Amino acid sequence: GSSGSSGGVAVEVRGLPPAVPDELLTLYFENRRRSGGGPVLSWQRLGCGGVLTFREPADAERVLAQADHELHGAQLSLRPAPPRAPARLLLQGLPPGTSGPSSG
Repeated sequence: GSSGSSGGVAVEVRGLPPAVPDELLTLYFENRRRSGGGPVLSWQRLGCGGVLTFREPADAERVLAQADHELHGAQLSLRPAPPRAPARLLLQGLPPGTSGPSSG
């Protein structure tokens, strides 16, 4: 069960050289010809990689689909990032939700 705001679509990027600017990193992913995704919401460059966010979920997958990724002479290892969203609450319990077939 979900309710409220929650993280969007993020993909964990691994094996990315610094010699390559984020600009390209996105340009590539954004390129439907090179990859086949769409617009990127945001990008978070980390040490040897960084977590990337794909505007669309399917699009994000459209890229992951490819186990191969090249950007400025280099092998980028894309993977499905883990879950994570902002929320600091603790509501003990859950809402209802039942169902059943019908008869005549």
